[PDB]
Amino acid sequence: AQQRTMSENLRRNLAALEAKISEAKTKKNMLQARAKAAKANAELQQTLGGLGT
Amino acid sequence: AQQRTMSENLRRNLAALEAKISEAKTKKNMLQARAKAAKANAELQQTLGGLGT
Repeated sequence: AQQRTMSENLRRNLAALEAKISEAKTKKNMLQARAKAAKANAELQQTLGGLGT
Repeated sequence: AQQRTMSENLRRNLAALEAKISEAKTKKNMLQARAKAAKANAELQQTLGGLGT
């Protein structure tokens, strides 16, 4: 019975791990694009502002 | 939806950048001619004035 219990616990932990995996999969595709959009906005602001030369 | 939003933002920033590009294009052609007209006026004044020799 306790063997079955440990098996159930490990199954649930596996499910949680896979859920976090899916989270990271969903975050990766768009965070990089947003990072690049931020750099483009920074370039635009640098070209617009008169800060420095 | 947020992906679309970022796309719209980047499009508008592109438009702004191109507008500033057109501004510089319009300024360049005539600022140099005015710079040379100023030098010619300076030469005329130097030949006219009795400052120095």
